[PDB]
Amino acid sequence: MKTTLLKTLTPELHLVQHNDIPVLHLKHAVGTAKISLQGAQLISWKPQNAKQDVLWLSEVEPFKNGNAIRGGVPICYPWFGGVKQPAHGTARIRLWQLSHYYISVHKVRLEFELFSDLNIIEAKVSMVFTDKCHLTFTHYGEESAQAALHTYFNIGDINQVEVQGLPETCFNSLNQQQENVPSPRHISENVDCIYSAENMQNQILDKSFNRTIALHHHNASQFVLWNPWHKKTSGMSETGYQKMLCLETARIHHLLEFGESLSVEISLK
Repeated sequence: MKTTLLKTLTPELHLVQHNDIPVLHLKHAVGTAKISLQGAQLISWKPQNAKQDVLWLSEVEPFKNGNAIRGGVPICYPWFGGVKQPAHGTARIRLWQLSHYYISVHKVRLEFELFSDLNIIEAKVSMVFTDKCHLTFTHYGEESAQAALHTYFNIGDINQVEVQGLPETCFNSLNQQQENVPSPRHISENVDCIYSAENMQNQILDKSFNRTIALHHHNASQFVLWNPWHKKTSGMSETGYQKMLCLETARIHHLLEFGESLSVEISLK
C-alpha cells in the first residue's frame, strides 16, 4: 500500500512504484489511467467525466513482483488457463518495457514490449486513450500461441448487470459441457463460459452505476464470460465478485501466428 515517485516522464505521465511493482500514471484531458509494467497490465482507466473507473482492481491487491495482479487487463499468453502451470502463461508475471509514448491534445498512445531472455522481441502491447481505450496485443513468438485480454470490468452490483450481444450457446468450463443461454445474459451464479466470437461487439449494461460499457473486439475467436461468484479466489476479497465481471477478448481455439494481433476497444455510453 506504499507508493513512491520513480520518474516524471512528462507532466502528464509518471512512473510510480506500488509496493514492489512500477506503475505508470497518466492524467490527461482524455482522462486517467494506470498501467503496471509487470504484465504491461492496464489496471485503471477513467475516461473524462466517467464517474467510476471502467476497470476493476482487487481492493486487496498485493502488488508483489512476480505475482499476477488481480484486476485490470491481464495478458494471458502464450497459453490460456490451467492447461499448463503457471495458469495463463508468463506474460502477466514478467516486466515489460515502455518503448514508446505519444502525447497530444486528444489522444495518448503508449507501447510496451516483452523480450526473451535472449534479448529478442517476444510480444508487444499498445494502448490508445481517447474517449475510448483501444488495447492491442501482438505476438512475435516462436510458435503458435493462445492469448487473451482478460478484462475485469468495474460494475455497481453483479445483480444489476446484463450482458448484451453474446450467442445463445457457449461452452461451460465449469462442467465441461456445451449449454444453451439467454441473450441478454444476467449473472446470478458462478459463470465460466467460452463463447464463439460470432459478432465482434458485445456490451455490458450496468443499471447500478447506470452506464453501458460497449466493446468492439478485433480478431477474437473466443469470448470468455467469467464471475467467480462464491468461489474463494486468490487475491479477491469475499465480496469482490459483486463489483466485477470479466468479458475476455480471446484466441483460444484459433491460435495466433507470428505478427498477428488481437485487440479490444472499450467505451462508455
